[PDB]
Amino acid sequence: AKALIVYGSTTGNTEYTAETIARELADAGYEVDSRDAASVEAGGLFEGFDLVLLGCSTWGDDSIELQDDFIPLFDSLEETGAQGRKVACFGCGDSSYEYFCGAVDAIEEKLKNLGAEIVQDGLRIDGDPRAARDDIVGWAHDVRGAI
Ligand SMILES: Cc1cc2nc3c(=O)[nH]c(=O)nc-3n(C[C@H](O)[C@H](O)[C@H](O)COP(=O)(O)O)c2cc1C
Repeated sequence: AKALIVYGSTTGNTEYTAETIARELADAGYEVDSRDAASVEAGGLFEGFDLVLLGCSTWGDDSIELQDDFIPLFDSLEETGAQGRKVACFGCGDSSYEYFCGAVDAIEEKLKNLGAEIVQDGLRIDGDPRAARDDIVGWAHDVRGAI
């Protein structure tokens, strides 16, 4: 299986998150292509991949904004090829906020309307992903046992 991981990380939390998952997938024998949203190019980005993992942090106070590097991809997700594609989402936030990880909820909803298959509900990290380390290892394990 070949997987694409694309992440949008401001203070590298979600970045750290993306690495933990990749290691997980690689150890399992997956081929893993990992890309920072900052440089990705949206059209057919998902083509030739058996699994597409998408990560993004939640920002904003009383509004939900998506991590900055991510926006442009988010805007161009219909150019992707997400139709019939096997996807899962992840991201870091803080529960103290009104829309916890609301950026996760978004990417999900969008994926869903484009026609992707949502293999697993989103990993929503509250806090330092470094302290949720095990939760991550496990979600990755659960995503794989769902393809
Ligand atoms: C000013 C700003 C506003 C934030 N807004 C949101 C919020 O609306 N929802 C949420 O769950 N997290 C909120 N968070 C927290 C970030 O998502 C969080 O600090 C996260 O770990 C950043 O991850 P990243 O480094 O990958 O970009 C906010 C953090 C700050 C500093």
